[PDB]
Amino acid sequence: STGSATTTPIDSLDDAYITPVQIGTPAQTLNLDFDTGSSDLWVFSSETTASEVDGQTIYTPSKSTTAKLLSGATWSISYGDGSSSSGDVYTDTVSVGGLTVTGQAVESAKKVSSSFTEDSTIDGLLGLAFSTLNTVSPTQQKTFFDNAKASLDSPVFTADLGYHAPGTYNFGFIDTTAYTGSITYTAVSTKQGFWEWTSTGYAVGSGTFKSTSIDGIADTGTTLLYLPATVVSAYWAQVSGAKSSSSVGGYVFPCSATLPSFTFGVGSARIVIPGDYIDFGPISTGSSSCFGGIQSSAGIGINIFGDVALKAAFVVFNGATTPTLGFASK
Repeated sequence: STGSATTTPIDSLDDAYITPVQIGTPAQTLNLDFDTGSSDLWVFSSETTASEVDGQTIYTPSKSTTAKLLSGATWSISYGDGSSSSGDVYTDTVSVGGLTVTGQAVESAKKVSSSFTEDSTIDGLLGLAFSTLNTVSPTQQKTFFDNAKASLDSPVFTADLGYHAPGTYNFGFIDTTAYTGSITYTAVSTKQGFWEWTSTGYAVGSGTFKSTSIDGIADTGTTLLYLPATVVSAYWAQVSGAKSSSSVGGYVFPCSATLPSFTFGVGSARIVIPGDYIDFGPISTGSSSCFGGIQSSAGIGINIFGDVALKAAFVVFNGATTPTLGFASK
């Protein structure tokens, strides 16, 4: 089997991407944030505290003939941005782009933090990291990809995120028309439950490439590119007037600037992030100070290849017995 679904930016900055997902019988379609940095599929629901729901589409398990309470199971998650959610669990039929999993754990939110309430466009998350990170207790549950894996033509999914445009998540096959050149594959460590890999270095603009190992995760659920402070400083030094602002919470730059590209290494191959991808616009409406798309990972504890990086590539998440990651230009 295979599946193929379009993923759409939630706003003009590509702050995140939503992908339609069918849950239950008859289908209830919710727009979920596919997140290769976590492993829970959770939704706004008929059980979510009413004051915490504001415009989202909810899953109502009582209206699904295939929904079954997973008795005794609860979940609770916190993300890197300080947001959180928790609730109980149903199993139900879940389909993405024509690919159907029966008995998928659908984690129903009873509580969500304000960040989620405030974002009307995201109805929940669909985790695509390794199932070892799944928070369901007392019986840990499998991700959608984990459940689908054995049935897939090939045990892979791909992320093809657009810049200010829709893109595609495919399951079970590699679309050879979707990228240029060849795909370069690189080793993955699953020891922390992430799609963790080592970049071979970087360049700033037309500068010379610096060979240096940068361990990080491929995370579709993080907006920006978070790299070591040395690397980030080297980038922003090439932008007149750019500075790290403690009050704003990162590097800002004059909105009148032209940003240089940023290149990262995948083995001997190179992925170029155009300068425009690194512009996240005025820090506040009408401001001439713009927020940067490359930020320091210091104090996160891990480097994160988020959407800024990933949308510059066609990315293969290879879930073979020994997982790997592939990157191609496009």
